[PDB]
Amino acid sequence: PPGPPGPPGPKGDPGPPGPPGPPG
Amino acid sequence: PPGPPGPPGPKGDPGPPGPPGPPG
Amino acid sequence: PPGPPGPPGPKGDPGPPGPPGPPG
Repeated sequence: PPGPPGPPGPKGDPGPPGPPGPPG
Repeated sequence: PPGPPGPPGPKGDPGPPGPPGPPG
Repeated sequence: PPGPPGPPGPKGDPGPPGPPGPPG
């Protein structure tokens, strides 16, 4: 029989920078 | 006999966008 | 003989939240 599925892959990168702060 | 575990899975998605920046 | 290697593992988890955006 084929072996078990391998381990979970590496977690993704940190997400994009957030939006600019609100306008004064 | 059973085969060995498969390779590591693919890489994950980028994380969520970050928070809005500080007020000016 | 031992069977074929298993499939690739699950896709990795999403990364963490990104950093704060620029000052408003």
